[PDB]
Amino acid sequence: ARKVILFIAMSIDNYIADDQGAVDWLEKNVHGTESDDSYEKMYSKIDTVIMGRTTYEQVTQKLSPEKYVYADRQTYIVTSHLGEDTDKIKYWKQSPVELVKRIQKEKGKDVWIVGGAKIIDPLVQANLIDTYILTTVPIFLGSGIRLFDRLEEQVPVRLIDVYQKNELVYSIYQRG
Amino acid sequence: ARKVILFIAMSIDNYIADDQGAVDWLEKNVHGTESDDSYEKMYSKIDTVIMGRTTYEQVTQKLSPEKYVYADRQTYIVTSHLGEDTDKIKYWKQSPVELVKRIQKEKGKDVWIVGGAKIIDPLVQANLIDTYILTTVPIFLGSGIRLFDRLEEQVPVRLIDVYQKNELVYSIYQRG
Repeated sequence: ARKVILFIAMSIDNYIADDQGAVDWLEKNVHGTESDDSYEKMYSKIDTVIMGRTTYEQVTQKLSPEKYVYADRQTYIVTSHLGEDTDKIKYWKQSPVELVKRIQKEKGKDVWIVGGAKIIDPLVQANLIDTYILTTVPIFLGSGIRLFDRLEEQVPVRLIDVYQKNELVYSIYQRG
Repeated sequence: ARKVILFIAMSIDNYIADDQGAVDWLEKNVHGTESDDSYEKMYSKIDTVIMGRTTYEQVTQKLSPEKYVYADRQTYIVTSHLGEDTDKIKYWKQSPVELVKRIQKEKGKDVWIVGGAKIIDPLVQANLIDTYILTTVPIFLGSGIRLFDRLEEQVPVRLIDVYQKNELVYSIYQRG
């Protein structure tokens, strides 16, 4: 099966960025220099990334230093904006839930839901995430963009594992 | 020094109770029967509990089956209600921050901040919590009473430890 994965960092108070969409205060609050392999491990298992228009713009600008960081995967951009599709990038004007259900009926590997909250929240509400890798950073941010603001459904999950690297808590949950 | 401790359970989405103030869906989502000693350990170190009027009423009714569960400690009830003080219970009409600063200048042991969010949030904003024992339950609640809703200050903390019992994540942070 094509597993749907959420791998994201957030503050103790469940903010993923500040007011501006900046992540620098989350990055500032890592304590230590030890390696973690969650990202490389997850990334090796996916063939597809799904994200909204703002996250796409942020990643292409701020994260990609020499070319688009996820050029080596299939990208869906879930947006009402009418962009130009390519062999590697597809603009999706329907709901994220409809995208994920269609993908799951297709041949392939795993799928990473990158962000933002408008993409992620409906997929959790729909119980369509298979694996949650949630990284808590040792900071109360006090304001900003909150993830899981108000899902309006109970979604029970199961704890697979938990550990700490550089004072970050890595919590790994699975769909019940 | 008199350390100020927060020991509370919440969902992945940072809810501490439902809409009604009920905690039964958090309790329902524990998976396993192994013992944990965090509560007894913390409780042994305190001489004082501080809580708001609703939490006091809930604990005296729902948690105390044969007499007030925290009768063996000094209780502060932070409320504008004019209750009747006793040798073991004191009604505090000023801010929770003023209470904690005064207590800290006095002789004694540690202090537990029980709840609710109106008591806890200002104390975190003020950086007055020394130890955080935060227990995440494997559930998105989707609505209810949220803790750390909007502290409006950055509060960096340090991860002391993290572990799992019965699929609950116990994260222990210390004041920076």
